[PDB]
Amino acid sequence: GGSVIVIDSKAAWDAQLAKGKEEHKPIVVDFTATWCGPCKMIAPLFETLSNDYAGKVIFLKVDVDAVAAVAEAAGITAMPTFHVYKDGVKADDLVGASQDKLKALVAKHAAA
Repeated sequence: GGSVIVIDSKAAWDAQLAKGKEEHKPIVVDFTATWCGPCKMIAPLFETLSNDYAGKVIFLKVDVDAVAAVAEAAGITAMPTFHVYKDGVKADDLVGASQDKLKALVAKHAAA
């Protein structure tokens, strides 16, 4: 929902990472699963933040069931896991469903 872009393939993943690098905009990614309780608790905030920061931060969703190869390359072991990507590469991460920590992560990387 919101301004979150759902990733459906490795090809789409690569293309979004490439666009964030060209646009010089940070990317925040939610690695998630619909069987995971904490994922369901935090997804509304991820969506709201995607609206609030639309234009400053790009928001992607990777369902680990839908794109296991992208989940594997990201080294995920618990969910939700949030990654920040800048200039094509992982810059930061945050594991778990803390609302304050997710807000702080987006603000940190949106201030540039």
